[PDB]
Amino acid sequence: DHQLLRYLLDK
Amino acid sequence: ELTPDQQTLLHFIMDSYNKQRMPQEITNKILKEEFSAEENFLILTEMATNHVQVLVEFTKKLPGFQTLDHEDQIALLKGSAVEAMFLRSAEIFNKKLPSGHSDLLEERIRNSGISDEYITPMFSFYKSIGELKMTQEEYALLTAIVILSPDRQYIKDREAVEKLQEPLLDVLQKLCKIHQPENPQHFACLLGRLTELRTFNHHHAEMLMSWRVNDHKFTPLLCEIWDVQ
Ligand SMILES: CC(C)c1onc(-c2c(Cl)cccc2Cl)c1COc1ccc2cc(-c3cccc(C(=O)O)c3)sc2c1
Repeated sequence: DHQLLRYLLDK
Repeated sequence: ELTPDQQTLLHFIMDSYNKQRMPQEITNKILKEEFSAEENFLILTEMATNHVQVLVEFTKKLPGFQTLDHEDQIALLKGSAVEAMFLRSAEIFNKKLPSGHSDLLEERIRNSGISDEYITPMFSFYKSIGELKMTQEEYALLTAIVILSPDRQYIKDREAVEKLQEPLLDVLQKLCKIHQPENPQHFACLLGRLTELRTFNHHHAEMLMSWRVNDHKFTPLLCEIWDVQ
């Protein structure tokens, strides 16, 4: 879950 | 009186906080698009979903943020999202930032499907926080303090956050006693608003319900961060 937030952090 | 470790912390922060992240072509719509309830709402959704990205990229830059438990990093973002957004808009209305198109942003918020029950408090909040006549450093320090709030629900290590927050409060307090010796109650007032800010989390949950039962669309990103089922 929260793959969008995770994706922004790892970006 | 602003040591080295601080004159440096502040500068790293004013550095991030100042990056012009929101694209001009995007915020320009606040001024150029038609003024109607639907369009006002779509534009406000676009500003907010874009702002979520600016926050994350600002938060990532906050000292030691990337060293926190990945689960807490989410809890903090999800917890401060609304508050940080009220702080940013407040700055738009208070210090009339050009990229915000203050008066036109206000026209769109006052006609985007929000009940008078929330519009009134909302603007009352903006007026009194403006009366604090804060500086960009205070706004920035304030936002960083809100984002790093060990208070937020679901936090797993409420002490590693406090530890990351402490330095910021210190630099804010200092900056207050420094250029605001006139009255040693300024630090307290700013912190007071934090309490008033919290009040809008509830209000925002109701605003989302209203918008939702009225078939309004948000974004995958806003829905995740605000937990919109
Ligand atoms: C989904 C949407 C309809 C919504 O639902 N509730 C709220 C809300 C409202 Cl009314 C009031 C307070 C808080 C929320 Cl959360 C919102 C609007 O949220 C936002 C969020 C961020 C920004 C940044 C802006 C902005 C403009 C120009 C320049 C800049 C800049 O940083 O330079 C920023 S406008 C803007 C609008």
